[PDB]
Amino acid sequence: KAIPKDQRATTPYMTKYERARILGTRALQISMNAPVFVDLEGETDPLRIAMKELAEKKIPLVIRRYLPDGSFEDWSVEELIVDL
Amino acid sequence: RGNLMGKRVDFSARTVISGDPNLELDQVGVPKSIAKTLTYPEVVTPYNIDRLTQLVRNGPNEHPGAKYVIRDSGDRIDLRYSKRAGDIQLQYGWKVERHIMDNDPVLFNRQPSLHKMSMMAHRVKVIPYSTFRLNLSVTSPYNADFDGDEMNLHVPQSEETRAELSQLCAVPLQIVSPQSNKPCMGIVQDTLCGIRKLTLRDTFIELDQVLNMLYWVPDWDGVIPTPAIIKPKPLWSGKQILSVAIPNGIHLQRFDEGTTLLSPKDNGMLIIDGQIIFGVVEKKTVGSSNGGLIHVVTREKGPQVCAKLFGNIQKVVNFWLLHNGFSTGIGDTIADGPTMREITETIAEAKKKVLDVTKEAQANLLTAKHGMTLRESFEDNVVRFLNEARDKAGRLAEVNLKDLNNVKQMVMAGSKGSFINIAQMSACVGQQSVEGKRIAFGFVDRTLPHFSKDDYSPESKGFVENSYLRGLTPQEFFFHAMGGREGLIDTAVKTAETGYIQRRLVKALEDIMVHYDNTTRNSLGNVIQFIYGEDGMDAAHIEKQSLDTIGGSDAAFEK
Amino acid sequence: EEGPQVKIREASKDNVDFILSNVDLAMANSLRRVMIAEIPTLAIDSVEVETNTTVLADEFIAHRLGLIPLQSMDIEQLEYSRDCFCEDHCDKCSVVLTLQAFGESESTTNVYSKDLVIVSNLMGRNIGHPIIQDKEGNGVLICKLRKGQELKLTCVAKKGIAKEHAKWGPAAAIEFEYDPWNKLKHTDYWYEQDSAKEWPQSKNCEYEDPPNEGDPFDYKAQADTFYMNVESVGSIPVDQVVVRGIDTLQKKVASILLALTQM
Amino acid sequence: EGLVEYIDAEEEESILIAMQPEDLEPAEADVDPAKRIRVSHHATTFTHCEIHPSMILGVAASIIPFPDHNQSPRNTYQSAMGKQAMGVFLTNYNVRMDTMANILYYPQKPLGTTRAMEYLKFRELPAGQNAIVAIACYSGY
Amino acid sequence: YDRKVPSPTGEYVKEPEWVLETDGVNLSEVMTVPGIDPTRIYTNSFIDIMEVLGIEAGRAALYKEVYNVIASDGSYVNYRHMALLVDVMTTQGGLTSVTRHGFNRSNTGALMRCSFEETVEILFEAGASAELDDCRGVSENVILGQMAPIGTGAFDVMI
Amino acid sequence: MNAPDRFELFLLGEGESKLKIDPDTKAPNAVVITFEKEDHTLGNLIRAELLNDRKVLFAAYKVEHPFFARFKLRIQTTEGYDPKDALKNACNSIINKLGALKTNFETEWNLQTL
Amino acid sequence: MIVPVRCFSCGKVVGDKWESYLNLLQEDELDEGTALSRLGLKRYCCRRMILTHVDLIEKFLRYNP
Amino acid sequence: QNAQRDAVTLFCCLLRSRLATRRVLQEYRLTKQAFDWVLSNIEAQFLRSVVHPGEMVGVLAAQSIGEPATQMTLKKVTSGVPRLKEILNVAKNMKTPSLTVY
Amino acid sequence: ASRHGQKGTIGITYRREDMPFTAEGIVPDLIINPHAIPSRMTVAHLIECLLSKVAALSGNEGDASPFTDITVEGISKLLREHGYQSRGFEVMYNGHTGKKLMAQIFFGPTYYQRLRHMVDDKIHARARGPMQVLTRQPVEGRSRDGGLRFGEMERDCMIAHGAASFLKERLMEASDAFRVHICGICGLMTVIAKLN
Amino acid sequence: SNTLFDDIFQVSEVDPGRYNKVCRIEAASTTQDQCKLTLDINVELFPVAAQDSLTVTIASSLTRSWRPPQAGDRSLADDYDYVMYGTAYKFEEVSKDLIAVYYSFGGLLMRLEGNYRNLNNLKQENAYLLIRR
Amino acid sequence: TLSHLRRTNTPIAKPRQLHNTHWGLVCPAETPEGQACGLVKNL
DNA sequence: ATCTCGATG
RNA sequence: AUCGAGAU
Ligand SMILES: [Zn+2]
Ligand SMILES: [Zn+2]
Ligand SMILES: [Zn+2]
Repeated sequence: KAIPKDQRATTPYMTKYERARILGTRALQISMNAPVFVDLEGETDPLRIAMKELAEKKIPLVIRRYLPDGSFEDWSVEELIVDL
Repeated sequence: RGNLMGKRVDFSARTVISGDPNLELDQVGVPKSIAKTLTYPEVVTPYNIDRLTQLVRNGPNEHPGAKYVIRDSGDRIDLRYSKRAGDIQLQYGWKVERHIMDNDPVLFNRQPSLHKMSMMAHRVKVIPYSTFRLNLSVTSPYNADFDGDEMNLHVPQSEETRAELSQLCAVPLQIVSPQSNKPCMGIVQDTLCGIRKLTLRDTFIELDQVLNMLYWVPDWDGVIPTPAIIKPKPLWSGKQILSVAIPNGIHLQRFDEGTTLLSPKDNGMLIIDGQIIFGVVEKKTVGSSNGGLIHVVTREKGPQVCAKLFGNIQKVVNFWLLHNGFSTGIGDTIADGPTMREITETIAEAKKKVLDVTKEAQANLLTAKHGMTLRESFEDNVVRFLNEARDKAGRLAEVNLKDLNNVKQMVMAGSKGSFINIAQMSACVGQQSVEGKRIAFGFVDRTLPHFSKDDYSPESKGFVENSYLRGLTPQEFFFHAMGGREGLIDTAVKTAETGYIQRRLVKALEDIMVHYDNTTRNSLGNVIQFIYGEDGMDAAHIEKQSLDTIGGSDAAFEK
Repeated sequence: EEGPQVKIREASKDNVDFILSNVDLAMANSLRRVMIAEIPTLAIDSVEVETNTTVLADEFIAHRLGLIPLQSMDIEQLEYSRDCFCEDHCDKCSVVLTLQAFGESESTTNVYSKDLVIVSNLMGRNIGHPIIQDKEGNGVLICKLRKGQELKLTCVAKKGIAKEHAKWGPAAAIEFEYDPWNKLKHTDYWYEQDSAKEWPQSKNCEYEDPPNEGDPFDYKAQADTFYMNVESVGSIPVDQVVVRGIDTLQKKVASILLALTQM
Repeated sequence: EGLVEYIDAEEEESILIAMQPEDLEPAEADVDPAKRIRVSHHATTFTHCEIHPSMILGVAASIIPFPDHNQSPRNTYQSAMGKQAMGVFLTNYNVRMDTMANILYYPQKPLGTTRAMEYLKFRELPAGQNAIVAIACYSGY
Repeated sequence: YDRKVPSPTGEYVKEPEWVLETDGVNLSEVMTVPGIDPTRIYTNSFIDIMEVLGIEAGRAALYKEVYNVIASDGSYVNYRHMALLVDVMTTQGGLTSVTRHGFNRSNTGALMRCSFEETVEILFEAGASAELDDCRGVSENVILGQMAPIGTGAFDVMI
Repeated sequence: MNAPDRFELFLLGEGESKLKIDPDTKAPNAVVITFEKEDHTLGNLIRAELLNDRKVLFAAYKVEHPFFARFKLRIQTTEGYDPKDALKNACNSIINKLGALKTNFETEWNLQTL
Repeated sequence: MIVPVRCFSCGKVVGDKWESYLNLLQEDELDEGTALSRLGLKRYCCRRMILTHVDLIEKFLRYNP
Repeated sequence: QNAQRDAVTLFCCLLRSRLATRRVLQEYRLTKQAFDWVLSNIEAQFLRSVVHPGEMVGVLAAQSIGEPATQMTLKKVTSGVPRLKEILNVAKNMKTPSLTVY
Repeated sequence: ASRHGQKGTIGITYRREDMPFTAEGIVPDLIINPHAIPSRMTVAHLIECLLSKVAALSGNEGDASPFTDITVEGISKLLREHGYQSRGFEVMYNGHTGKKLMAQIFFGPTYYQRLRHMVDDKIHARARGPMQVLTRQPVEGRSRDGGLRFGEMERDCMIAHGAASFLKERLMEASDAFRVHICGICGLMTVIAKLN
Repeated sequence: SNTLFDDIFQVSEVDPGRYNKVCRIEAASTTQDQCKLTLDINVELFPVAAQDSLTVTIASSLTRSWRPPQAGDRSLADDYDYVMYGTAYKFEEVSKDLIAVYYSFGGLLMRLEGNYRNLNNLKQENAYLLIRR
Repeated sequence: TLSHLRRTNTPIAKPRQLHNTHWGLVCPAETPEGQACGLVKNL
């Protein structure tokens, strides 16, 4: 189907699962010399870069949350709130 | 079942385990040979190369090196043979299977795996010797003990998979469990027998010990706190320095039976901002309890704070105790001469109780309790009589054991043992039972061939009068034998009957999961629960509070 | 003299029961530790085996010879094998012995340490003699032979220390007790009725005062006076054991102090 | 000479066995309070008396020092593990070539013994050593 | 039995009461009697509860009994868990065993029921009926070695 | 097998210096000295004589783990005094006591018979 | 299997006292406890070493070649 | 929005009970600033406590009973393991039937 | 370990000095924890230890023969006649520091067993290696550099946590992983890699 | 920089509650018949017994690392023998017309009860306690 | 070796139970754990 | 009812 | 591959 930018209910907060793999999939790209959109106050490890790429919401991914019928809702990692 | 849903797999290990207290909770002592063998594929990058090449150089036999290197073409460079193995200029966009190192994420499990908790991500710390070492206070979830228990360890291969381990699976995340909405990790054995005796009012610690203890705590702020006592000789209380291990913004209030903001039993617990004010610290406070110091510190300060907490509590109490010491003799099961006299006769009065009911019953006077045989109401009367006899002999003993009796000292900590354990050691052991009832007549109308037939007395039907101290008699022994055969049997029959339960329970629920609409449904989209747990709330984030709208006077609701 | 103070009482070829007065417990301990584990000694750290027809296995026998007590009086003018510039041994850092015995008789032929045979040029220094305190003259029972069995060996003693392996203990057993009556209250005695009919009274209560019951706790009291007894094995006579310990202890304090000098 | 009889389970049904012969049939006529509490003589009938009771026990358990002052399933545990105890399994180990065989260096007869250790040749062919043991919290390792 | 109940004045207090405990079951006829309270009367036969008072009462015994199993040992387990279990058992309309009869004939894709007690048969009558497996189930995405609709794999990742 | 050779207890490896000194960041006028290939025999005797001196605020040691032959001494001292000395003075204080003793024993040894 | 040179726990030589010990029991007709004390074994760890060490060697020698 | 009102219900009954006027001011003497903190705090603290979509409760609820199930071992009732066995079998053939009438 | 079903693994080895010592100079060969004594009621263990002390001392055989008029008392009385306290305690000194231990300690010869099951016979570790012919899974058993089974049950645990990708990785890139071709119509392993 | 409370008490009971190094004391004040005290005390360091007369002060000084001595040459409010330092934790209206404070000296607790102690026993961390002669 | 000569095996109401009449003939303690507990006995 | 070992056609 | 013996 689709769904609009509106009419979204789907927790605006981030699941730990969401975060997990966003971190994970970023950590990956970093670990394969793909560019870093932060400044490294002095870190090497791919994950702990991704962690800092995230907390200054400079990560350019979009979650696609499926609903059980067959629809879904899109969510940039700018919108989602990292509490936890 | 065997090859698709449960394979055998690469990059795994297994060893004996043993407990190590100078090792943080979320850590795993990996022995060195294993880390010399297992490997994670790292990808060359500006960030790493310098370290990274030094590995390749080192070679696959001095610890922090590596085996194989893999290139554009995917060709495998074998660092252990190969002419070119002291060479190799690392070219960005390659990989380098490397020795597992300090601070890597790994899945450390014990079988049987009947939890999430039986599988957790740990933090590697490579060490000599050949034992997966671990922290005492990660015992319960795994269900381990160090009498030869063996444990598997799995190693992630993907950057994402590493994340999955450190972010979802990690030991400090699992502390506060959803299962029983309480913490699953506590403070056990030496640590705990000590978290307490350190604590007594009576326990005083003078300057020289204090200073090592303070230091012993890693987080220590480097500020000798002012001693309670300054007068004659400036002393510190047990409590006092243990307070250091406790972080700040930590508040805890207990109250047990005789407790009063004066606590003349040094009862309960009062703690205001990482400071212990009165009360002995024992299992109720610092076990895997619900009101628990650990339930608090976790939710309040964070998972990683409570994780280091454990270490610090340990390190100080483990030290102090090491210099104070503790033991256990057979003297700790002996008890006062006149008490053994009182205990004996306390049994004796119950042996006439039963005698009398036997003699009563023999004259058809015994009346039947509505809906059971005279014989079942004879048996019932008797069994009770000697259960109440054991207990009372026991309680009689629970009293001689003085506040220094090492058995009792562990008992008061909640570290090991129970009343029953005292009862049977010092007092009488008690009645033996098979299939619920006292000892059968396997022979004709008699228990053994040392008895006359038709003998329903205690002795004859499996009452062990002596203690594990004095020692059992031939008969007692043999009945006692029958006792814990039945025991051993259904033990290893409980373990199968159950291993099947946990398989079907699992296989039916399995695919259920809260979807992104906070409903709760299976593979077909068929709804089960419209909100998870009926409030859409994770169990871990939940605790026993009181609803003081419910109870008390209409007056004092209004007062 | 000045601080730390001795009063020998009993004295033997292997026993030195003394009172050690005016010291920190700290050092009474650190002396005892060193005395066990840190004064150097000669013992056999390389057996080179020609023929062994014995009941016992090679590396078993090897073990035992290692544990054989050897003279170590002039040890401190022998070098560690690691420190000498030679390839493997020399006579400058090792002392080699040989064992030959062969079942000859019918009636069980014994092999004592007494049959160990110096070979290497001693340089005329007191070193690497199988120590014998046996009365009938034969040290340790190495192993037993039958009618037709051989032992043909080559021992190579090296300098070493307990820390490395306990064959280099010169030490055996150190007695050590302070404050006979619990005047300082460094223990809390475990009791059934009377704390004092139940624990006994060490000979060491004789050379100290009772407490005149009424008196309160001596609160700012510390420990002087430590009743010791160093039992030597034989490698070194007893005097030297306490001595070289005091020495070696001093010597590794030195190295730190002098290691700030270097830094 | 008829001083002894071979009794089976079935015939055991029709008899009365005495446990001790001593304290169980002299004339009836103080009690060191730490001794255990054996029952009485309440029987006059006895046809044949038990040789000695520690013969209800089998090979393994007869190795245990004081199994009477011991919870019953413990004894059972030990009686599986004495069969995993390292020691001299035979004098002639030196001449027998079997897949795997362990022997202890300095085998040591125990200090605490059972009267049925004599017939079980356990002091002659020990397994295990006589260690000075200390019950204490020390390093907490 | 012992009961905690309101006093007129507000306090909860001990009104001790008189209950009868049976050995045998015919709910059908004992609640219809005089002098009992038909609003309370309880059987440990949650199976007899259901056929009488409908599914939604049945559930709430099934639970209550599962609870008394765990609780009588001291152990506490947070509701939701046992609730879910009970909820799953009781939603097809009937009571549905946690054995191959209840939960393994239940419509599911085939590969799932495969990974359990009657393997081959289920593959056969899947074959003949021409079942279409969804590939939404845990067990099935494990067989084919793919990312499971689970925590990490429930969502999708994009740009 | 994973056992390390014993000598690693009292023999220094490569680029491993008996003392490594760093400045404790938490306190002031304070110091943490690592002692490679040494154990309680040394650390405990150093601490005690570090505490008798009356211009010392604090001192303590700890063998971070009993597999390894290391140990960490932490000293804090008076406004003025630099711990290196407080350590120096200490070490010597000790050496004398021992020299005193070594003599004093040797004296009372010689007077006895047998 | 031959006396164990030096007692495990304590460290004092004892391998040199075996033949001597057997001679004190069998010959001057003494109880092991006195014999043990006579041979300078006063602690009990050092004592238990002689009072136990069982001399299996006397049985393997028994075999021929 | 009616499920919402009904998932929150019990929490508020608490919230209001531990937030009554008398109590806020008299029992635990709060101040505007601290009170408005306590207010903002709970909200966050609640929100965090929600279930995260992805949670595989299916398994989790099984394990959480299946575990303490393996930890049971030893006034006439079928109880422990054998009862559990009964229960989950949906026993028609059951051993301790009992009516309990008030 | 011991003789009354009280087993144990070694956790650590200390050198004689670091061991706590008795004033007579003795040190313990082996230290057990007092926390495995209340809950298995292994009283004999204790009694053996007391008996065995006396007997080592007096140089007499320990009679622990089962049914007997031997008594904890009957022994203790003798242990005293010899100079040590009658319940096997001795005052000990933490050898680290020298200082007396605050508690007194149960100390005695106790017959211990060495058991089979040593570590360096168990310490298998695999990091990829040989695979079976049929399945192309890693082989059973350390005896041929085999794998470790990531069983059905350990799967359940990775599902619980929510770790999907790790599940894949464990169940694919380690162990079996294999690419096949498939018809985009008659959906079957019927195809034909004339790959090249 | 000053004192907070002062009085001479007399002890009635001396209670060792399964303890050999502390006794908790119930003592009463000469002077004002609306006042009494409760005090957990190290009775090995500074003994105490039947119908005794003890003096008491609170104070708030003579907070960084505790230096010691160098103070055989210094200020010390130590004209007193026994002396502790605690945190204070509750101020109990006995109701009235009367008020009780609660101090903790590392688990050695303290109760007090009067009514001028108002503008005089603050609400505070500071609380030394000095007990002479 | 002695024990394993003096062993008993039983294939397959309630036979694992130590039974009264075992007194004297079969050992009440000696038996393996789980698997085949109480089916296997020693004399 | 996760592991090690031996044996066997 | 069949098979028994063990660690939990
Ligand atoms: Zn040389
Ligand atoms: Zn010895
Ligand atoms: Zn096709």
